[PDB]
Amino acid sequence: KSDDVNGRTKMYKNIVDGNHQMEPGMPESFNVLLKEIRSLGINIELEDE
Amino acid sequence: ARVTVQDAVEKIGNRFDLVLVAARRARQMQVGGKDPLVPEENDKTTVIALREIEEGLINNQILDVRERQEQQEQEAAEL
Amino acid sequence: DIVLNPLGVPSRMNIGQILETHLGMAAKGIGDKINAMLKQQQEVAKLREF
Amino acid sequence: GQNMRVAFMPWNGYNFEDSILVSERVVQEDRFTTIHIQELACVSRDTKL
Amino acid sequence: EFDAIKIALASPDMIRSWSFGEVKKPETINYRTFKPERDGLFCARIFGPVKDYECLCGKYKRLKHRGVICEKCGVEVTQTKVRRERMGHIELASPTAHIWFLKSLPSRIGLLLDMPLRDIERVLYFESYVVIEGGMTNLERQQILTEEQYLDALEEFGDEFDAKMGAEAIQALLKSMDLEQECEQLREELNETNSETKRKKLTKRIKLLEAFVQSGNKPEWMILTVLPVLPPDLRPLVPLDGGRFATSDLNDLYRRVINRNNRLKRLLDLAAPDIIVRNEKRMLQEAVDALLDNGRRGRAITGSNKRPLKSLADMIKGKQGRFRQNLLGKRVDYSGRSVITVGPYLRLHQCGLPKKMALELFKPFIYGKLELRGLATTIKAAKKMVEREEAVVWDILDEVIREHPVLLNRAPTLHRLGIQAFEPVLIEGKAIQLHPLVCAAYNADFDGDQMAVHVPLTLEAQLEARALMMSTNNILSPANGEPIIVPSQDVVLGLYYMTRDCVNAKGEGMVLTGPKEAERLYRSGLASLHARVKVRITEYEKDANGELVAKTSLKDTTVGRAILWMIVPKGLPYSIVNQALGKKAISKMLNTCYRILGLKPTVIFADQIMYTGFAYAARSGASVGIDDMVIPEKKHEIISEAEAEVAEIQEQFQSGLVTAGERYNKVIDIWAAANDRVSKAMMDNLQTETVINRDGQEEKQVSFNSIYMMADSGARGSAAQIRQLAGMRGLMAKPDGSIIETPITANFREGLNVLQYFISTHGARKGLADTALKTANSGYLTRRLVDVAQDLVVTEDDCGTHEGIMMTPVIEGGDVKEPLRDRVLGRVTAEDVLKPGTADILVPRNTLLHEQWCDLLEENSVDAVKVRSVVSCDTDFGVCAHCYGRDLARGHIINKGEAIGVIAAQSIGEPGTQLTSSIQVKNKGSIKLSNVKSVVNSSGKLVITSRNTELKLIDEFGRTKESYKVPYGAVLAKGDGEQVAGGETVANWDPHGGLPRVADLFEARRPKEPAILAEISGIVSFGKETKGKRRLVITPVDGSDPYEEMIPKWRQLNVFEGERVERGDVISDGPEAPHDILRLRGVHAVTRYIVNEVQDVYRLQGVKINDKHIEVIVRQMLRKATIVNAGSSDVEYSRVKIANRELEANGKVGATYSRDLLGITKASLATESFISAASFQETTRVLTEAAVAGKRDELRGLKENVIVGRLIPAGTGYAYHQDRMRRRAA
Ligand SMILES: [Mg+2]
Ligand SMILES: [Zn+2]
Ligand SMILES: [Zn+2]
Repeated sequence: KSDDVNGRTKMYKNIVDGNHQMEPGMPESFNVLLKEIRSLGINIELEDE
Repeated sequence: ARVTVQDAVEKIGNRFDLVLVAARRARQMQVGGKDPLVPEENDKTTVIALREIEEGLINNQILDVRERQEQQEQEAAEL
Repeated sequence: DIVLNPLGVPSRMNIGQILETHLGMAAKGIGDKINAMLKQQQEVAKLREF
Repeated sequence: GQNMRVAFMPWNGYNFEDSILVSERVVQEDRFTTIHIQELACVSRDTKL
Repeated sequence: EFDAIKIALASPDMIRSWSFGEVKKPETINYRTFKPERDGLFCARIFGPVKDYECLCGKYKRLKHRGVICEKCGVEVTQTKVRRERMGHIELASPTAHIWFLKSLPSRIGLLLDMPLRDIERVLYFESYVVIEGGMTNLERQQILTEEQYLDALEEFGDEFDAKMGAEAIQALLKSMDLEQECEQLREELNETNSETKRKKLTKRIKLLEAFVQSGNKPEWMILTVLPVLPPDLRPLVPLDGGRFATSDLNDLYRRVINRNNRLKRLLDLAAPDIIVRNEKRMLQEAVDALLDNGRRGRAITGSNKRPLKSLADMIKGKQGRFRQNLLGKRVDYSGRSVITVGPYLRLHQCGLPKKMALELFKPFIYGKLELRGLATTIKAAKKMVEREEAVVWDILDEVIREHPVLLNRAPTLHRLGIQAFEPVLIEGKAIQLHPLVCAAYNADFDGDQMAVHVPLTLEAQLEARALMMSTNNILSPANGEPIIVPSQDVVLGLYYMTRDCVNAKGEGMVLTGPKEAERLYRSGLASLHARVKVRITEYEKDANGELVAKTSLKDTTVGRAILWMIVPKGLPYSIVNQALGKKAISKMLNTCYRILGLKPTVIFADQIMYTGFAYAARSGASVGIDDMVIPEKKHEIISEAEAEVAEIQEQFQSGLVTAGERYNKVIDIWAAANDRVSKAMMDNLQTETVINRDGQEEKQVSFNSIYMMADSGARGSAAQIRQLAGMRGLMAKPDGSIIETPITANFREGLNVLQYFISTHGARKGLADTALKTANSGYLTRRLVDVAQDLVVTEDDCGTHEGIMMTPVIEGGDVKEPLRDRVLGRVTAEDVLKPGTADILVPRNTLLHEQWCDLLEENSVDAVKVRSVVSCDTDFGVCAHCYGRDLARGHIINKGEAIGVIAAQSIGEPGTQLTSSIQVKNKGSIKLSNVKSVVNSSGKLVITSRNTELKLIDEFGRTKESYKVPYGAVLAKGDGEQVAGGETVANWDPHGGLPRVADLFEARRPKEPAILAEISGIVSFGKETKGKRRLVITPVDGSDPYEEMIPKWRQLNVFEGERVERGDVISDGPEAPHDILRLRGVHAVTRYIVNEVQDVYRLQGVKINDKHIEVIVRQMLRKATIVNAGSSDVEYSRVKIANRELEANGKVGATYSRDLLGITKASLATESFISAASFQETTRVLTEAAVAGKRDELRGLKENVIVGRLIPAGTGYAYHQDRMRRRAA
């Protein structure tokens, strides 16, 4: 309902198909936070699947 | 208009596993993969799942058996 | 016109509504007679007299 | 404001906490029908195209 | 797709890794084409294309040729969204230190060389040189020098002697430094030399060294050689209305850095002097540091605006912005808000939702359900169908709402009940209907308050809103077992009105068949409602094996209570409807209903009670008028009497018989004792006011005054407001607290005069502001609580400890405040509790002490129960279900997965918004002294000699129902173990808080006047004369005797010199320090202290919270510890407790521990997860530190998950995490 550029679209396209099921992704605010931290002299990363 | 799920919890009293199991079953009835086990008195899949839980004819174990059956069912159609 | 809650006075003192209601009831009761004597078109004597 | 004939008495909890219970006669005589004036303007301005 | 978040140092090459280009020209969009410039801050070639799947040049537009860098511009035609992922870098000319690694309190570059900060800051500003790698010369490897010092220094040693100035020097010093050899040397300096001074910084410098190596990142990276730039989409330049462009401050700062770096390079190739280039280097450092963190050097302002521009780090921390206003709290779709109103007709599970609101909300459901039923060709057509408001779509909406729960939220969310799920009820208009029974839990009124609605999407969120959040599932609060659903104003008033009786009601004393006939009498208008009529009523009571048996018979009652009996459920008897039925009575009736018949019956009972209440309270008249207030005709006298009682005191002070602060109390006491007269004048005249003839005999009964019934029912009017209503309202005091010798003398009915209203105005202002400005205080407290709690969840089945805290009733002073049954109910036993006779079993080792065992232990004289707690539980990164208890919206054991930390923090945070001679034994029994030394004197009676002395009362049962303290040298008249009569005075002597309080209690703050403690038994002794303070030696008995201390002589003592005093004795008076309570006593004593103290401030006013919650906070406060020895081992308590005990299972020796006491804000500081810390704590610091250490977060907790947007490892998320984590790492 807030972030996840794909989450909003997928949920909306599902709600009309009679299927009430979310496909959670990654909150865009958090990717922006990763940018703002990594643009500094700080290196933040993610590891395994 | 399901108001209280007290008896529905009594079968699996964990208050959360109830939601997980009822969601699996509600999917089965909503995202077309199965049929209802209780006369659907216009009740939404959300409530019908809880009713199946109440009657004691649906839970984690029973659904785990049914899905396991359909696992081999999907392999008995490829010669 | 409006129906308030009596329980809403005795907590927050606010007793002004209590007496505003009584004085207003009287102030409208006088207008009742004014309007009656205006509708009954009695005369200009009772008007001043009251 | 306006002159309203008030009567302190409960009424089936319709006023329960601080809510107010008003007669239909009031809303009929248009004695509280306040008028409003919104001001919405359109702006045709030069664009990149 | 990920299960680990790591943070490490950014290397000058790892930066060039991400960067997709080197921004050279400090430019932007062109000026006339609005197009990005080559190598600028928005260069499409460096970052990304302007349009979607289109190049800047315009040669490649089709979506076909995607991966290709058009040789025209170098812009790879791709998704324009990539302009948000496209990093960049800048080739800085002169080296530049990262401000974060130099300005943070533990200055990273600072103690990385043991070099004081004021030195490096002088080196950076080019105000002093510094030696580097001298080898064998007159100078060291790290030494400072000035202009004239560097002048005749290169001549002495041209080679082998290097000494630079500025950032180059700091960097090259960090490059040639050995973070390995130096470490091996700092090991012995901590080994031999004593004197904490030799161990202050060393014990923290060795750690920085070894961690700097273990992580892997090198010290040279402390200096940014390459500055990474931010994608242009995170700092847009987008246009706006009117043509004006809206940009970010990040741009201005970046542009500045680029300008100055370019200027420096131009000088370096233009052959400029040093006075110019050294100024340029400092300007560059200034701009870079202000770009990373603006407000630590000089607060570089922005352009035309005077306000300082916001830098990078500023876009992360603070309550505003990221991490607090973005990742923990965001706005959400599928929601709304509106002004809420009444709605009695609604059931306790449903709420009225405005029609148009539902339409707009469920738009996505409506469209699909329409296109499915063959009513809309495609989605677009369904949109127009609902946009036209065609008739069919209303029925469609009614079909989609049907069993689809929604969520309602009240603006301040104190406890969990602030958000509750209801079943939609379509309604006309625009107002939101709310159920009155829930207004208490929500803590909302109908004076204009607004509430927000939220529509679930997944089938899960729809089930959790039915089996977890639904209204009828949350009846009894988790904080205290008392139901949160109790009748409010009108309901209790109607019921109390029915359950009344006067004496002479129309047709009283007769008999009827039952409720049917009694109602036939009332409605017909033949009988009254308050008649004392006695009738027959069948009271069902399931007995003897669980079989329902209806025993019908006649009882004494009223026509009204018998009618109300028609609502009462089956199992409940008739004794519940035989009283005045006040609020405090209706509530307990409903409670017994709940724990007799179950949830399902209690719900319908509450709904019925509400409907009937409102109806009757309405038709009872039940109003208020000016005449209702009964001004006591004695008022006039009672006033003038006490008004002249000061006329003698005035002359007493005018002559000199009493001084100022002496006749002040002479006025205050006569006025306070005269106010009871005027207050009781209307009271005893209003509690028996109505006078009627019983059958023909005049008699007075409980008055029927409109104002008074509202009090005796507890509906609205309390007691004090009555003394204010009819009589004068007290005396006010100025902010000083100087109560004025000029009380109010007029009441509210008569009307206050000008003079009297001023002091009322101050009182009003103090109340108003003190309550308004207190909002943030309580909010802050509960916020820090939740930040100390979250990660604490119920996971383990059973820990396996018999430890248990020792539960004893509060009994203090006169009478008990809270019996043992309450502080033991629903908990778990630690050791088998027996009858007063030894070797018995009243209860086994550990069992749920539900109501049954409560009654059973109440039968016996056992007033001491050993109950397991959360403060003591063998569990790693969690708690075991048994140690916690059971308390919830159900009486069952706490489930495996509910996050008890958050609910406890809320259970303490919601009640926060409400806060701001001799002895005479009562009961009969036997005097039982405790811990007292006595001696016979002249009178022959007994006298106390020990300061501390407890006075228990061993009755014929063997329990304690009295506990008094008596000071030194008391008068005793019985002795220890002596019989007493009905209140015999056995004691005599000569006697010669709020929310800021609980804040201190939790923060473990050191008291202002501490009290020393004993460390061992033995006779105490004095020592050296008064030098600065004083001395005091400890004389143990058998073991070693090296203990002593210095206690100032300016601080009086209490302990006896030639007397044995065990450890933890009162060496002085004054408050007590919890840190000193952990060491000399233990882990259970301190928690038993904090709970007993914090419970008092809440016990003062009408607040009740089970000790369990506060126990969870105490347990979170001692999660850290200090190690005594080293042992066979190579801090956190759980981690070392498992890691050393696994080798202690092995024959290898273990290492001892010592619990440390960290406040709720100091414990929330240190946490395994660094992200959760940097979420609320000082982000800028937390990240710097957890970055040099290369710390690695696996999130394992709540806030971190809600940050990355994942199912929280608790509750419904704990089951998913169960199934995942099981096969994970295995
Ligand atoms: Mg309000
Ligand atoms: Zn091109
Ligand atoms: Zn435990």
